Amino acid sequence: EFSKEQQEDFKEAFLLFDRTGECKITLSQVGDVLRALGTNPTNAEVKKVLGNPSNEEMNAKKIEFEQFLPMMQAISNNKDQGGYEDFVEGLRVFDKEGNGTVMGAELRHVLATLGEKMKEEEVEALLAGQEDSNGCINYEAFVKHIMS
Amino acid sequence: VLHQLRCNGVLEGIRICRKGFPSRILYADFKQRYKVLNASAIPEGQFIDSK
Repeated sequence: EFSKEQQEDFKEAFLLFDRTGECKITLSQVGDVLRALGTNPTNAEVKKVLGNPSNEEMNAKKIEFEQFLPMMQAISNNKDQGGYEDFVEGLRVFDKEGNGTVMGAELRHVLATLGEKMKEEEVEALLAGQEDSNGCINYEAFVKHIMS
Repeated sequence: VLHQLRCNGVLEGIRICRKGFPSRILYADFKQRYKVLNASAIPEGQFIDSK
């Protein structure tokens, strides 16, 4: 069960997202309500037990606040989300030369071409400019920036 | 090629090494290539020695 403090924090996030004044969040937004509470759910997590519709699809369903409360508790708060240790050894698959450096093109390609594919718009928005000559991107610095 | 492999004993040598343990991998190689499998088991950078 959640604390009164957790319920109020989840509510404070909720009261922004129902912005029409309905007391109800549109179902599409629920994964980004979870992201707004600092959990990092996959779109595969989002479409299953969190009950989200298609990606970027509005209108199909809406969620009351009390309905949202088990949808925080039993979902991303009931699983592994990954740590630093995951990302470092997943990135080391693409560390050809062992120096902590990956090409910016290769790192953009992993984000855009693999997994739950990122838009180029998303990839530029998360890029902190850390590209040298052909010294390329320090991937540990990238992980620490994205997990802060 | 199959008839030659039967008659020259290469197919015997493969059934022989399957009785034993044929694949032999260094402790360093096993850790360095395959860490990606088991982040839950393989902890922190204090886990040296590699055995």
